[PDB]
Amino acid sequence: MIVFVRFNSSHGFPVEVDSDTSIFQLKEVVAKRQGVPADQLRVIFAGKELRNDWTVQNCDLDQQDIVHIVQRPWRKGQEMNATNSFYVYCKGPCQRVQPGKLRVQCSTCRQATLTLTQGPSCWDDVLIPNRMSGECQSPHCPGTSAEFFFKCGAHPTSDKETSVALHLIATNSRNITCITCTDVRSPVLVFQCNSRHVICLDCFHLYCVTRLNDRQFVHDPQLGYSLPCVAGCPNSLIKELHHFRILGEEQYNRYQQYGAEECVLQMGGVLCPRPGCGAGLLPEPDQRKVTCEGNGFAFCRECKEAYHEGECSAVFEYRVDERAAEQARWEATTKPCPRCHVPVEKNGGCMHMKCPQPQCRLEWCWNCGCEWNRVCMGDHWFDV
Ligand SMILES: [Cl-]
Ligand SMILES: [Zn+2]
Ligand SMILES: [Zn+2]
Ligand SMILES: [Zn+2]
Ligand SMILES: [Zn+2]
Ligand SMILES: [Zn+2]
Ligand SMILES: [Zn+2]
Ligand SMILES: [Zn+2]
Ligand SMILES: [Zn+2]
Repeated sequence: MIVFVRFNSSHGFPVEVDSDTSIFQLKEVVAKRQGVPADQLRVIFAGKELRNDWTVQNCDLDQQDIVHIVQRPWRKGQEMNATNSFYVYCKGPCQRVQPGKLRVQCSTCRQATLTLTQGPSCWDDVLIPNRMSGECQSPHCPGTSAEFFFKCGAHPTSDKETSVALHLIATNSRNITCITCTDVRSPVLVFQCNSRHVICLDCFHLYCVTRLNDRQFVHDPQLGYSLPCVAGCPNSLIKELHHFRILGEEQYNRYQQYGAEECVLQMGGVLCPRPGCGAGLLPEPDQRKVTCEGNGFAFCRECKEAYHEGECSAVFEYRVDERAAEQARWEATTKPCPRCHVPVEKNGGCMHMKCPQPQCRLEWCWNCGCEWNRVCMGDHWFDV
């Protein structure tokens, strides 16, 4: 039996397997072929992950079936009861999703001198430019508008060292199960669909890589190329395209070239079948021999394998769980003063609390129950 393996390419290379061949054995074959360790590979078939112990017969794999192989090690080590509200993509030295550090400055002079009228309570307050008001303490500054910025919280960063905020990603304090794997993971990406479907960062990676290989990225004229909710929900396309950077440097570079690759195929061209190389090749209208040479292997246009003569090789070329989708819905009193002991009422999502008593007037954090500081401000200014 022969199955096609899609590993960082739109074309699936043929691999010969038996009924008793396990997924781990298939991973081992592709591991030595690509020079990547087997414990880092993941087998995806029709949007579902195939486990190491399962055989070809168990998976119900037949002739000419296409399987995806994605390089991402599964990590169990995660924090469920994390205090952080924000997540950012650190483009060095982390090169992954990390808890964010929210900071404020004057939009005019760019100094940490702007005194806010009120603390932020939602994403709109920190994302929409010139939304929040205040007054700058710097001499002769007309600044009245707040400018919020996010940094990585996993290591020290300079005042200039900013990271892009990922507003779809959230800490799973609500213990919501993932739409694809049903596992309770943290953090989770929340799609902007009516149902607000929750997906773990592992599943989201598998979803994006397989759709890059299947070339099933939805095109929007006033946005570009993006993916909707895995459930196929209407009006759920990821607007903030910086969310595709979480896939890593290699996979995000593939996503960036997607637009240029689609233009070549639209004209009548072909792409390089070799993994890693996805060059937009434009050969002659009726030419079978195609070579990757705009500034390196010869291949057949029909079977997409190494160039040969005569006939092409005889062996030549999703629905979500209803209960899992229902369970994956993200949306579907008083605390005493740590010094005064008088109960204080919470107004909005803002964690910055102040005692209403005239003698105490203590500024404290709602969650931590300690005096208000830069750590609580950066880590969890508002509840999300
Ligand atoms: Cl976030
Ligand atoms: Zn970092
Ligand atoms: Zn200013
Ligand atoms: Zn998942
Ligand atoms: Zn959805
Ligand atoms: Zn090439
Ligand atoms: Zn051929
Ligand atoms: Zn008090
Ligand atoms: Zn706190």
